[PDB]
Amino acid sequence: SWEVGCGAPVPLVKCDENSPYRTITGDCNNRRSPALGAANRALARWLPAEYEDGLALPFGWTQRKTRNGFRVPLAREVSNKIVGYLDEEGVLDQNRSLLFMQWGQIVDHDLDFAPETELGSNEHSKTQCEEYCIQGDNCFPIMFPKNDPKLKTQGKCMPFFRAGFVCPTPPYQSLAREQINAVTSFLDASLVYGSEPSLASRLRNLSSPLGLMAVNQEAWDHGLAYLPFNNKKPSPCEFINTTARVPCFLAGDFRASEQILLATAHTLLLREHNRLARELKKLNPHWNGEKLYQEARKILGAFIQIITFRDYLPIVLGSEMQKWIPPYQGYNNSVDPRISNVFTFAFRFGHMEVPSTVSRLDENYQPWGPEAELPLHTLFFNTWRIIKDGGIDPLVRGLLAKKSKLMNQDKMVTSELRNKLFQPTHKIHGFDLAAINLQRCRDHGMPGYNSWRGFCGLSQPKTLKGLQTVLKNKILAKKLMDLYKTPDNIDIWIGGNAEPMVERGRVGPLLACLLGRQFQQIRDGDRFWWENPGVFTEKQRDSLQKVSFSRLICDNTHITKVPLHAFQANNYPHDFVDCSTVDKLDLSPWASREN
Ligand code: HEM
Ligand SMILES: *[C@@H]1O[C@H](CO)[C@@H](O[C@@H]2O[C@H](CO)[C@@H](O)[C@H](O)[C@H]2NC(C)=O)[C@H](O)[C@H]1NC(C)=O
Ligand SMILES: *[C@@H]1O[C@H](CO)[C@@H](O)[C@H](O)[C@H]1NC(C)=O
Ligand SMILES: *[C@@H]1O[C@H](CO)[C@@H](O)[C@H](O)[C@H]1NC(C)=O
Ligand SMILES: *[C@@H]1O[C@H](CO)[C@@H](O)[C@H](O)[C@H]1NC(C)=O
Ligand SMILES: [Ca+2]
Ligand SMILES: [Cl-]
Ligand SMILES: [K+]
Ligand SMILES: [Zn+2]
Ligand SMILES: [Zn+2]
Repeated sequence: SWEVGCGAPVPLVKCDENSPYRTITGDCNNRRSPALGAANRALARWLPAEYEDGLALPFGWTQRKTRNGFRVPLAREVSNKIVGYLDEEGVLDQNRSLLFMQWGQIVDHDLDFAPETELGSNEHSKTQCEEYCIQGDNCFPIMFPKNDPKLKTQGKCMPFFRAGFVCPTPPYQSLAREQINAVTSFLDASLVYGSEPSLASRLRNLSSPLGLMAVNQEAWDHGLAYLPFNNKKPSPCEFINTTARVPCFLAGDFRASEQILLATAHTLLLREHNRLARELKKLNPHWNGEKLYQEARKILGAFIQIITFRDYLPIVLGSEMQKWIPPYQGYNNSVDPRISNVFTFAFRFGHMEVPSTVSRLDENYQPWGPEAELPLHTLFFNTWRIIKDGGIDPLVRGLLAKKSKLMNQDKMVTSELRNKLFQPTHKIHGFDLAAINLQRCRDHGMPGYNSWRGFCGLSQPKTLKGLQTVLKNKILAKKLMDLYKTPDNIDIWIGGNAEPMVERGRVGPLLACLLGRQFQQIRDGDRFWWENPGVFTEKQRDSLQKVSFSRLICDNTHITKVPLHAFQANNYPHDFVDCSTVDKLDLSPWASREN
């Protein structure tokens, strides 16, 4: 509320109700309500927003005001007391590859983005936020608690800007502030193609009628394509090494260069689109560039859907997968396809799955040169290590043969993210993702832990002893009670991630319910779901069933040895097979003549 920094460009389109292709914006998916799931609309509210003043001020804004008669603890203080840890020894997930973590961030970026208020460029506002730590309007700074080492080294706060929100509309009657989702709620490879028509065009190769995506013209990975550079200045990717001066990539998603392995996955996905386009041109020489672009985009979309639902969700949801995502029963136009506000916090479980280092491995999956293993923080907004230090293959090998961090109640978020995060506007490896997540929960008017437990039909702990029983952890429950005083005030991000994981899963009960419900809606509410009859032919669906991440790697790198099950922990060579033994995508069912 209070209009400073609101709204988004929602362009009005007339719907082609008979197109066999998704729109870029996600409009026209639901025929009765064409905006359901589209980009640049409010996140859905599963529960009503909870603000300090009932409208827009987050809990923790006014020093006098309590939440249920208790002060809310500082975000940085929750992080210091509970989220940090020293010893990286034995922290690794023994049955999840690093690809497990990385695929999570990919799916998340496809589904939701809540961009920070653009106070504008040229800002004295940025100055009063970063330099003077002054709370007001969109500046909601993360204040350091007493004894914080960052007090001695950085200043009084980390700067923090409130998320974008819907503009008050001409009734202008009093409503709770609603944050915007800038990407399509559909699992539709929007992170490759864009959620905005203008960027979608700019990303395409329109010089040739071959339906390709634009590729870098200054740099090649032993003949394989790189994403184009984003030429917008100043560049955070240039800032982290001004000698090398390699800019950030330009992708369908603003966040693609945030860390080197995300950039890697974006590169693999772009290569696959061009491979699909080239193969379809061979099968159908009469097909034009639009047709080729849309058909490759339509396949890559299904690829993301199949990998997510067949390979990823089962090993996240474990025993709860069947309860929340039973067998598909066809498209239901009454299901809400939109991403909920709470989901964008629930999926941040992945921040406890990121380890402290990244490795480049050689063709024998051995340490690649003398600086093989690098600290994660050196790789935020880092494109020069790809362009000028061996391409993506050595990073992709590390994705296969290295492990995700395991979530640990005593070891939650590696110091690489908790103390050394780099933000694209700022100059320091000095931010705390855990403190930002907690601040952001409050920014977004999140109901509290016991609110969501109830939403999920779970018991709502009210005492120390009750919380100890939910967490199966005496000390964690005590630290939480000392900070929050009531489990009612525990911010959903820490509350959900504190719970011991469900059987065969990587999240606890509350997160299994919130994620499960959302992924059920993402499938059932999507008119272009790959299994919805008439989206693909039956023969095309038989072809699609054989896709794998292992094949993506074989088709789009010079790696010739890969595991069959890329998401579990895999050791070279015992667990790796030659690419020739891995099922391919049979494209003959897309062959199209007139006779
Ligand atoms: C750097 C960051 C990562 C890795 C080194 C990382 C990783 C993940 C994984 C693995 C996720 C899911 C399985 C995931 C989800 C979401 N993230 Fe997170 N992430 C890194 C950095 C960030 C930053 C910075 C943000 C924004 C924080 C803010 O509130 O201001 C962030 C957010 C999210 C998020 C909300 C929507 C989005 O931007 O993705 C997730 C669902 N991540 N990350
Ligand atoms: C757009 O597509 C065209 C045609 O495929 C690309 O052009 C060629 O690029 C390759 C690699 O640079 C060369 O080996 C060919 O000799 C080029 N052919 C022509 C017609 O010039 C072009 O580079 C693509 N553009 C972008 C930005 O990706
Ligand atoms: C790793 O997880 C997968 C889950 O589908 C399972 O098939 C495999 O046997 C597991 N390995 C373990 C638990 O060591
Ligand atoms: C910057 O990149 C160059 C090569 O371009 C390398 O030799 C140097 O170590 C890098 N510097 C930093 C600050 O990482
Ligand atoms: C479709 O959606 C609505 C709301 O989710 C639900 O009441 C109904 O049972 C569903 N119908 C079918 C046919 O699955
Ligand atoms: Ca999407
Ligand atoms: Cl919500
Ligand atoms: K992110
Ligand atoms: Zn090569
Ligand atoms: Zn700064």
